[PDB]
Amino acid sequence: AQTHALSNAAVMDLQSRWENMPSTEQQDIVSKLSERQKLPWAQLTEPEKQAVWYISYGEWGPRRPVLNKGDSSFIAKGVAAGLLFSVGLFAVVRMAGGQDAKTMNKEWQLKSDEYLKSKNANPWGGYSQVQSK
Amino acid sequence: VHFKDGVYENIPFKVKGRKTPYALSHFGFFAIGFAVPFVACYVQLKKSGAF
Amino acid sequence: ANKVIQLQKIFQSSTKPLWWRHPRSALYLYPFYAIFAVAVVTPLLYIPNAIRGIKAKKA
Amino acid sequence: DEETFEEFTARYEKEFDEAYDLFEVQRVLNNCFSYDLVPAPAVIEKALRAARRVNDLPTAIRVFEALKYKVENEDQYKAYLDELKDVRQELGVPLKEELFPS
Amino acid sequence: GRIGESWVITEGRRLIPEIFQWSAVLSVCLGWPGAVYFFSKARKA
Amino acid sequence: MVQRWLYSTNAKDIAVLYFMLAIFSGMAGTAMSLIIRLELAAPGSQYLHGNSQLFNVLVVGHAVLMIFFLVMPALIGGFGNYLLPLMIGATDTAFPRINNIAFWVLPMGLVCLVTSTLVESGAGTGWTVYPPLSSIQAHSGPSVDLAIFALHLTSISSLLGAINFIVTTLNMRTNGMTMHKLPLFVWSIFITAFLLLLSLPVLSAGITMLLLDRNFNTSFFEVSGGGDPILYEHLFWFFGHPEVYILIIPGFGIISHVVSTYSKKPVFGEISMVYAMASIGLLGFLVWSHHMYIVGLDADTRAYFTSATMIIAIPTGIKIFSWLATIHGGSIRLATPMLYAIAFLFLFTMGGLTGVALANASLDVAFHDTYYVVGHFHYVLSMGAIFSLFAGYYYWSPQILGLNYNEKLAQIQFWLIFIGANVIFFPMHFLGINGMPRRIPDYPDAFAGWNYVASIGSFIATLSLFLFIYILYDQLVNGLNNKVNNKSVIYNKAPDFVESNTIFNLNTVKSSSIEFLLTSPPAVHSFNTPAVQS
Ligand code: HEA
Ligand code: HEA
Ligand SMILES: CCCCCCCCCCCCCCCC(=O)OC[C@H](COP(=O)([O-])OCC[N+](C)(C)C)OC(=O)CCCCCCCCCCCCCCC
Ligand SMILES: CCCCCCCCCCCCCCCC(=O)OC[C@H](COP(=O)(O)OCCN)OC(=O)CCCCCCCCCCCCCCC
Ligand SMILES: CCCCCCCCCCCCCCCC(=O)OC[C@H](COP(=O)(O)OCCN)OC(=O)CCCCCCCCCCCCCCC
Ligand SMILES: CCCCCCCCCCCCCCCC(=O)OC[C@H](COP(=O)(O)OCCN)OC(=O)CCCCCCCCCCCCCCC
Ligand SMILES: CCCCCCCCCCCCCCCC(=O)OC[C@H](COP(=O)(O)OCCN)OC(=O)CCCCCCCCCCCCCCC
Ligand SMILES: [Ca+2]
Ligand SMILES: [Cu+2]
Repeated sequence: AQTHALSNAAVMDLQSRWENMPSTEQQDIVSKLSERQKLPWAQLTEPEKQAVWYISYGEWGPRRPVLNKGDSSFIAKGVAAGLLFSVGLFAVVRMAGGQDAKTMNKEWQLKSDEYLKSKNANPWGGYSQVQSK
Repeated sequence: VHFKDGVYENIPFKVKGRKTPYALSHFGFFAIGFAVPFVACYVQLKKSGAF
Repeated sequence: ANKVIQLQKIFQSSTKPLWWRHPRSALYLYPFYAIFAVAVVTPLLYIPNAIRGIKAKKA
Repeated sequence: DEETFEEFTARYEKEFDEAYDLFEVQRVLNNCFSYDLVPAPAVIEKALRAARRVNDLPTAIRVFEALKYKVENEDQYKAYLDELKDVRQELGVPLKEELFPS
Repeated sequence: GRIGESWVITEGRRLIPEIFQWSAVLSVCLGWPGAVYFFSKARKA
Repeated sequence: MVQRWLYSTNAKDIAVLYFMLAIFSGMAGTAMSLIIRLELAAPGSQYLHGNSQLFNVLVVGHAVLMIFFLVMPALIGGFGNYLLPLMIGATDTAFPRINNIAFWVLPMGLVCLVTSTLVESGAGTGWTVYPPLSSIQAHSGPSVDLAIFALHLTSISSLLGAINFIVTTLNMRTNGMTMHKLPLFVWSIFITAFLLLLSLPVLSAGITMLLLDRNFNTSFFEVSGGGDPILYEHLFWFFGHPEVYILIIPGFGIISHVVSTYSKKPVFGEISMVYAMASIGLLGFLVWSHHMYIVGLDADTRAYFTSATMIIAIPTGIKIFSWLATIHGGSIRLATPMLYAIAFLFLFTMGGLTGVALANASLDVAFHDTYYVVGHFHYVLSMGAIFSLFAGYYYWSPQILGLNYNEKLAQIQFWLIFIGANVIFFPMHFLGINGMPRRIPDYPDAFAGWNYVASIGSFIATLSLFLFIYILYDQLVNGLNNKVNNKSVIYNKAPDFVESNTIFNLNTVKSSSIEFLLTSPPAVHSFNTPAVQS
């Protein structure tokens, strides 16, 4: 096998540099580290060890997560912006609706309660009709 | 019968290589669907004399 | 008489669609297509009156 | 499936000795950690000696990482690191915390 | 014997925080109409 | 081009036409429910100028479009025709020309229902079309005829398709696959095909007899000739209930696949899932008169139907606990299809528990024509069957189309419909328990409160549908780019814990059904040498 170690310029910070490396240069690093793992493992250097762990189980390629960092916050902002737009659109279409019914006032609703209190309406759960201005 | 294979070949509508933008077909198709209840209302409110 | 084998070789060596291979198929397909067009167009030409409430004066 | 714990170790010990490439050592290891039990120390030792024979260091590191997920306490993780002391030292296997210290 | 702390302490430490997070979610899913009535004219005048 | 899409004999091409028509119809049925909810916002005439016939017309159009022109051509006409032949190894369907006529009758049934609302005054009858309100005395002119012919054309469609589904499953399985080895989604289309075959012919008797009273001087239901209106309800509801199960079971089979994929576990007790689906399909023929509890039936008739209706809760609850058992102890991956499936388990349980109260005949006296009923069946049909339809599209469309969708845009879409659907239908139970009748355009003033809240949620949910229409546009124009940037999910299963990144590239797919092993857009000649299993 290839015995000489890989140089520090080659595998210094493999995790940070891996994503931008050209593909043919990625294959060459893998080939040399495969011959190096055939030696006793107590000889290998730390940058060499961190490279072999990262290439197998690093959070890249297949192991890319469902949401990237900053995506949940985009989602919460998009939901709150969708609630605001629909509610403000409802209030514009309401402005083209028909006039209020003649009975939807507090003055009319307080004479309704006058009639119901005499007839003893809802004697344990309330009869009041007041819901307007 | 022999047909072609690929990405945009198993659908009846054209998406690429067309003169007019595909947005006019995509949203025009779903606009006409959303608009048939309002055509019905117009005919019937024009029969009751409301208009 | 028996004509299964003879029609069997006409059909299997023909390029035309299935409903066109028999030599007698022109006499059915030409008049059917004309009749099929009248039977589809004419009911459609009456929906304008139905929406407008005009009834035919068969009287 | 009625397999006692003693039959579990004696069957996966046999299964780690027959693995002949990396695909086989990773596939057997995946199934061994997928039951409702932590494999015995004598099973972990045979999984380390199987990754040495196919010459793969990251698979031996991941063995102890799965071990710290499967135990119930952190004092069960320690007692394993105190049984497999020589083997982790004789083959030269580091711990993932020792390799990427925080 | 058993190594480490009792399984009651280990499981207690994991579920108690989740009971409170469950009751704060189901209250929102079932009690959100109570807030609409809180800001209404009909309520408490 | 003309003969590929007008002369088609391929089951994949026909399934694409189904989905195109199904989604064009949900536009119209959603627009009608929006007009309905605007007129219910406040007391008084609001937008329809006091035309109560028009309000009733839009309610019939709303129900017919949602049921017979959206949910059936998509769950069955679409997913059944596309995934059932691929999941069993079939090279086509049996009867490919029958498969094509069962689609082309639905466009002709739409130009019958639409022209029904434009002629005279339309059909303001309800989707059940009870006589004598729907006879020529109380509904003159050709509107109710044109609506019956529309229903006839959807029955020809569903019956012909069911005969094709049954023969294909029994006759065209691949080497080694026995009936105990079928995928659970194949079982759900097979059982549904039998309910359609035994219930549709009873509905065609009822509504053809209604057509005869109107135009041929007949007294099946006319009271002056001896007929009986209560006969029509027996004949209509003997098809009705089986229909609601014809609408949920295909969604039961979709939920099974999605939950198993995003747990990395097989379905718990897979054999008892088929037995439960068969028991629910059988008990759905013995319960129909829970829809007639107050029309004057005998007290011993009503006590039978109470106990018959309740015991369908036992097999359904087995499927609920079974689904919770497969996700327990899993490795859950929260992609968009998994979000809908978890919401289905919570919102279907709620809708089904309000049905258990309705099952008792004594309590249904306070629950007849009450909004409370409307609240029950929008929880199981709109947070039920509809949520399983979204789960299916996000699960299979990247494979079917070869084009990926924007993932984070799709999670915004899910939350906007989950929030908005709950706002429409949860207060419906409050209105009903206090006594608000259904099928009214106008109400007393004490019902204004909850009716305003529900009309707001109706705008939230329509906005979520418009976001889905944009997501379709983005997938069709930018689908190839969604694979190279990080805007979409590539693998629905990730590497196992000890499996390295490069070993994972040897077998990217770990699937227990064939469909994820094909080319991304599957080939038009998918099998030449038959697939083989042990
Ligand atoms: C399929 C069944 C279905 C669906 C989905 C809906 C959806 C909705 N329904 Fe309706 N409804 C019925 C079936 C359905 N309904 C029936 C049978 C009746 C009774 C008729 C009768 O009384 O005669 C009824 C009655 C009814 C009434 C009673 C009116 C009255 O009594 O006169 C009201 C009132 O508001 C109402 C409202 C709504 C609303 C607001 C929605 C909306 O919330 C919809 C919310 C969600 C969506 C916007 C739909 C999704 C959009 C799609 C196009 C899906 C596309 C998906 C893919 C292709 C992947 N419905
Ligand atoms: C998808 C459609 C669908 C589904 C699945 C159902 C399911 C059920 N329905 Fe529903 N129903 C409709 C659609 C549907 N319904 C429609 C459209 C109407 C109105 C028609 C019209 O008038 O236009 C209607 C109306 C209707 C009526 C008539 C009421 C009336 O008109 O006055 C009744 C009567 O009993 C009923 C009951 C039930 C019951 C018991 C179930 C059961 O299957 C539910 C069982 C499910 C569960 C129970 C949940 C999970 C169970 C467990 C977790 C087990 C543990 C539980 C216990 C021990 C209780 N519903
Ligand atoms: C964190 C917990 C959750 C957080 C909770 C978040 C959700 C909270 C929801 C609370 C908001 C609810 C408000 C309800 C809407 C409303 O009240 O509208 C008020 C009125 C119309 O209301 P109305 O009473 O029905 O009108 C009567 C009909 N007449 C008689 C007029 C014909 O409207 C009017 O006529 C006057 C207002 C005119 C509109 C301008 C207002 C701003 C809209 C701008 C438009 C922007 C978008 C449209 C783009 C085209
Ligand atoms: C439920 C009560 C309120 C509902 C209505 C309001 C909804 C909130 C508005 C939208 C929230 C946006 C949050 C951003 C996404 C996020 O949170 O993502 C955070 C996590 C993971 O992402 P991460 O943080 O690890 O990485 C972030 C990288 N950028 O995803 C989740 O956990 C999703 C939770 C899935 C829930 C399934 C569907 C829930 C409905 C079922 C009913 C629940 C049971 C009820 C009984 C208890
Ligand atoms: C109006 C434009 C005319 C332009 C004038 C021509 C000048 C040259 C311009 C070139 C364009 C040629 C125009 C030809 C027509 C055309 O390509 O798009 C026009 C087509 C119409 O035609 P149609 O064949 O689909 O039939 C239908 C006619 N009723 O719109 C559309 O369907 C848009 C439909 C998109 C929505 C469908 C989304 C579904 C996605 C598939 C997912 C399936 C999932 C399956 C799961 C089971
Ligand atoms: C699972 C899904 C949950 C989603 C949560 C719902 C939030 C989405 C938006 C809901 C729309 C609000 C309708 C308002 C209609 C209206 O106009 O209200 C009118 C009332 C006054 O009444 P009035 O008679 O004067 O009206 C006069 C008519 N012209 O003003 C209000 O009360 C303001 C709204 C209060 C805000 C509460 C919103 C709910 C949030 C719940 C938070 C958790 C609560 C937990 C309690 C235990
Ligand atoms: C309003 C008045 C009522 C009218 C009834 C509706 C009319 C629609 C159909 C018109 C008939 C055209 C012939 C098509 C049938 C055919 O050709 O069946 C022949 C098919 C051809 O098989 P293949 O070509 O697909 O495969 C290619 C193999 N060579 O053999 C089969 O499938 C075998 C099973 C036969 C079942 C046929 C069922 C009969 C269809 C009518 C069902 C109507 C049900 C509703 C009853 C009211
Ligand atoms: Ca009104
Ligand atoms: Cu029912």
